[PDB]
Amino acid sequence: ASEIELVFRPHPTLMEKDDSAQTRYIKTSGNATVDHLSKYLAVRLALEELRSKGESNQMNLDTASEKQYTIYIATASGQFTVLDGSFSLELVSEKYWKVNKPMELYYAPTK
Amino acid sequence: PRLKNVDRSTAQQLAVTVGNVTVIITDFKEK
Repeated sequence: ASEIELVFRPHPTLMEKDDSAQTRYIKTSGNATVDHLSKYLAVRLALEELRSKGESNQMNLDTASEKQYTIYIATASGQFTVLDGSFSLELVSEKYWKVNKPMELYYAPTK
Repeated sequence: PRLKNVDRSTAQQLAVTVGNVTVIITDFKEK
């Protein structure tokens, strides 16, 4: 019932104290783009906020969008490259991941 | 390449649309 699997981790240095910093485990079609993954992070947070204490809620589920998160992938150079929102996951897997394992992506709230 | 540390039964779905393209993103709880 789905395709590429990946682990979303909070960016190792950009995160702040009151940021939601969940590691997430997902699967979706290779044609999903980075913008879909960004929007997913926002929507999932928004859903969790519905039952949160609510001191620094940042999301409204109604308007959550791909603009709320920046997505990165680590490179062999040790660089964390920002992925363009238009990129498909298949493209990212082919051109940036190159490992026979679930893809590892990082995120940071924008910014 | 499948995740190995997740509880598959916890699978939850979100249809995510950007422009005119919708995908289903399924997520899992760590096991």
